[PDB]
Amino acid sequence: TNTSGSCKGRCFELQEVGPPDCRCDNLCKSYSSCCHDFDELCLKTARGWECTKDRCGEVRNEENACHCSEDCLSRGDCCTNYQVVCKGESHWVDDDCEEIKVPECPAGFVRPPLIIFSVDGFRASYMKKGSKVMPNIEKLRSCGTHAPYMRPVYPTKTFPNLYTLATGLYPESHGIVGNSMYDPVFDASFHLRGREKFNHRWWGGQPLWITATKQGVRAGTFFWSVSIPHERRILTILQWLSLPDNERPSVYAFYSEQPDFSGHKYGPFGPEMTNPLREIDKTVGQLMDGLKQLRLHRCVNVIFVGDHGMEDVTCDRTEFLSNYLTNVDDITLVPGTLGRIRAKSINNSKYDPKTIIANLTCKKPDQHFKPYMKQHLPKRLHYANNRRIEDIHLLVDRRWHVARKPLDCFFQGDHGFDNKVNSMQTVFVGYGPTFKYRTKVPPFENIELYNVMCDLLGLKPAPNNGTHGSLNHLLRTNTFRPTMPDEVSRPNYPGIMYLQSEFDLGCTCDDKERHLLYGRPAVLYRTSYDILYHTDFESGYSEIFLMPLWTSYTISKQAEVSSIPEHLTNCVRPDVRVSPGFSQNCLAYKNDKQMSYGFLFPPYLSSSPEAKYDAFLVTNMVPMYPAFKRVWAYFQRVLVKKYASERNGVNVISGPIFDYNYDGLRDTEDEIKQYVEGSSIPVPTHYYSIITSCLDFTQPADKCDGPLSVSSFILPHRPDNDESCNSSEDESKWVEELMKMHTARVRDIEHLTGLDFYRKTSRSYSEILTLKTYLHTYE
Ligand SMILES: *[C@@H]1O[C@H](CO)[C@@H](O[C@@H]2O[C@H](CO)[C@@H](O[C@@H]3O[C@H](CO[C@H]4O[C@H](CO[C@H]5O[C@H](CO)[C@@H](O)[C@H](O)[C@@H]5O[C@H]5O[C@H](CO)[C@@H](O)[C@H](O)[C@@H]5O)[C@@H](O)[C@H](O[C@H]5O[C@H](CO)[C@@H](O)[C@H](O)[C@@H]5O[C@H]5O[C@H](CO)[C@@H](O)[C@H](O)[C@@H]5O)[C@@H]4O)[C@@H](O)[C@H](O[C@H]4O[C@H](CO)[C@@H](O)[C@H](O)[C@@H]4O)[C@@H]3O)[C@H](O)[C@H]2NC(C)=O)[C@H](O)[C@H]1NC(C)=O
Ligand SMILES: CC(=O)N1CCc2nc(NC3Cc4ccccc4C3)ncc2C1
Ligand SMILES: *[C@@H]1O[C@H](CO)[C@@H](O)[C@H](O)[C@H]1NC(C)=O
Ligand SMILES: [Cl-]
Ligand SMILES: [Zn+2]
Ligand SMILES: [Zn+2]
Ligand SMILES: [Zn+2]
Repeated sequence: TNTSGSCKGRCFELQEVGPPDCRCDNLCKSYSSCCHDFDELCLKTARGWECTKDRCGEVRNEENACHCSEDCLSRGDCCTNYQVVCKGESHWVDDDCEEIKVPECPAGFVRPPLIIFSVDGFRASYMKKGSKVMPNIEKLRSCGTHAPYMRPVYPTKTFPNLYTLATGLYPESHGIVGNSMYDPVFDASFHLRGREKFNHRWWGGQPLWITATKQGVRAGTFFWSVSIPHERRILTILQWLSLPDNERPSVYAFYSEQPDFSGHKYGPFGPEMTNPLREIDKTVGQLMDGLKQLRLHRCVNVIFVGDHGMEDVTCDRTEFLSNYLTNVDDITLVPGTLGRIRAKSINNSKYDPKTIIANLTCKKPDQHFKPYMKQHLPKRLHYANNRRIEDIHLLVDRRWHVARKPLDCFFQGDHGFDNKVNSMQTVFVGYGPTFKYRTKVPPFENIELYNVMCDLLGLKPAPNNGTHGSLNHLLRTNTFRPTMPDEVSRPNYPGIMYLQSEFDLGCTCDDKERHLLYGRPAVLYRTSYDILYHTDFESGYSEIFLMPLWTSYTISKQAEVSSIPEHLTNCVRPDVRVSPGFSQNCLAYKNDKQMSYGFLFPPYLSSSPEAKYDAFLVTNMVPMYPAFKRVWAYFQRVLVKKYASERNGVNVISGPIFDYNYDGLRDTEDEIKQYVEGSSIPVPTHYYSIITSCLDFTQPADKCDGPLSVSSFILPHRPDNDESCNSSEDESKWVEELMKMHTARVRDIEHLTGLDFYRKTSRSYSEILTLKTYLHTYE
């Protein structure tokens, strides 16, 4: 810890120095390890950040913050407006857009550098609403590649999102699950302010700067000390870009605390928000003028990205737990835009999580939060598989806060809500030689950017949650060539091999090209399964799970909906293609006083009364709680036809999911913790459906030319409907709302089932990857 060393010729050095030697890098202040003369040498402020006519051609002065002398360009330390003020050049923003067909890099550069320009709390709508006061940002957006919005991860907080951006991982995977955290194993607490956040034990996965370095690509600093002004951060980046070939980094990051800091105080659209936006734009202009005078403005790839948005949240819109609970002082609450509940540690044996959940469940007619046990949270959130995530979670309504008591105005804005909320959406602009020219791309999730960033730098990405190749349509070149995964298990195609009389399943029945549009799903794990054909549907029957892994069927715009005849209500027929030993039985359901069953292919949509008998095959049967049957029957009887009629037919792929450890991955048979009473029949934790049709709705789903359109859900298989506060009413008043909350990507279903969809289409694989990452938000 020898502070007696000097920073002379070491200001913002890139090589990290360990003890005893003192540091001169930007993180030295944060770790309290700077050399005595760091602030004096490295953080000059004299005469500001802009050149003036009088300073042009000046004699170099060490005291100045930046220089206006003739040697400044070669030294890489001019003020960013030098050539404009002194050499009569124009500002980058005043030039017309010229396509960058190839990188125009100075000799010596191996690849175009990447500059990640990150802005905190920069909401998607600021692009259009603030465009008139942001001309530099408007030029980047209009002449580069932009998305109308980028979806952040849940929680829509800073640390979980910036760390997702760096790693391509969900917060539950990288460990930064919140701005405030408590690890029970460490018995320590992570906070926005404190020295505990500096410990490396909290930060999982592999961030971009580590990915780069491990592959021999030099990485600049991503985290900046708060005391370093934005102008100095920009000048430091430009100085590093002026270094010799063998020392020059290829990846850089800038960070701005704004517009977030002002957003919290004045709300997202507070009149006070114009100044911070003008400021961020001025900083962009400085970077761009700075790159132009270094002849790098047509060589560097720039990413303008946000971490989350900002909502209108006041203290009048606060919900108090003291209005629901008796023991509010006996609980710890992570409050605000989300809620995480923990018991207070000492002499609190009467603490019951079930009582806290029951007392927070549908108590006020206009209640502005909903409690959940973390494993019951919508799967799309990926917010469960981490010990730092408390079991009790409160999903708070947009514009609302949760607090313990009136004890605990100042703020007009906040963020942290569900990542599907409009106000939480952020920005994405890609500008440079590798991005497309004047191109708009569809919205995407920030988990996807890490792979793009690796691709832009020629790196092999570490394993992450992005879908590599899903964002190829953003790039002019340097595209990753994705390949479909190899199918592990081949299917069996059984014929009639069993006699009806061989089946003693305790079942009774008064029975005396079109449906698989995109090829069969590929099974990517080792298992035994049969493909079963029928007039109205096709399935992939699992011998181990004793039910289909998938069921595929097409419903045309004009399909007729029929009812289950009175005499077929309890009909279950044996399937002569599957062994009685590899079949389910009715006696297990009769003996399970809490479990009933349902069917994957809906009997309501049979093409004829004769065809309807196939829907009652024991091989189309799945276990279902009576409460869930209310949801499933309404989906099958009413909603599938509604979608077919609205989308000009639909192709449906339904099936079970098993995720007992809530890690978002397919369970192995040993991970299943519930079976139908005294049977080998596993109980699914969820049920899915993938509903596909033609993007061009003038074309029927079964005769589609061009892109596809999809919507999917992962419904929780619950023994009650406590999640839905109106569940006592008719299903037409609550089932659809439930389903919209549990909307999913095809990719989320793929991880949970070990299946690979859309293997046989007329579309490019890159386009199919984009389709698999699509989330239908209803927002
Ligand atoms: C989102 O994408 C994620 C990434 O792919 C998916 O998460 C992965 O899931 C799998 C399966 O669950 C899991 O695999 C297991 O790994 C076990 C060992 O785990 C430790 O090591 C890995 C790898 O470390 C390497 O990488 C890191 C940087 O990322 C580096 O620091 C290491 O030094 C090491 O380097 C080597 O690789 C890198 C490239 O990655 C090279 O650059 C380098 O040169 C080296 O070659 C770590 O990632 C794990 O990290 C977890 O734990 C630490 C400490 O607690 C946390 O800080 C960290 O945040 C992370 O925590 C999260 O995951 C754990 C589970 O791992 C959760 O419990 C937790 O709640 C968090 O969610 C570990 O330190 C291995 O034993 C195991 O083996 C089993 O299966 C095999 C069959 O293959 C059997 O033979 C065995 O008997 C075992 O049963 C298995 O391979 C990955 O570890 C996990 N990765 C991460 C980052 O979480 C995720 O599923 C996906 N999400 C969805 C929904 O799809
Ligand atoms: C002052 C303040 O609120 N914080 C929290 C976030 C932060 N982030 C960065 N760099 C970021 C980290 C990162 C991660 C990915 C991509 C770009 C960047 C720049 N630097 C400092 C700070 C400090
Ligand atoms: C739950 O509500 C009941 C009835 O209002 C009350 O008796 C009980 O103490 C409450 N429990 C908690 C833990 O808040
Ligand atoms: Cl938090
Ligand atoms: Zn933030
Ligand atoms: Zn904030
Ligand atoms: Zn699992």
